[PDB]
Amino acid sequence: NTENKSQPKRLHVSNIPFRFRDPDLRQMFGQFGKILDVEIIFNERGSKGFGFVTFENSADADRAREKLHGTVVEGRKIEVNNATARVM
RNA sequence: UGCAUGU
Repeated sequence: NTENKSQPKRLHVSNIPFRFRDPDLRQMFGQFGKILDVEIIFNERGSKGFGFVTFENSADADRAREKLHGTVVEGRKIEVNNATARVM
């Protein structure tokens, strides 16, 4: 064998507080700690209201999505959907 | 800024 059968890939992370960043998601998903990369969608005003993170393959990453999908932070529920990449 | 599948 020459390839990782379980490799992570990326994950849509919505309705987040507009004070969020890339390091904030990588640390907050970092409680579970399966992040390869992060990708906030950003505008000149703030976070644009969602990010992407590189995270999802195993059942523990599914469980982790299902936990942070409804996590109240700064008085706000995050909504962590699975992803397109990127055409639909 | 509450923009909704990508900086």
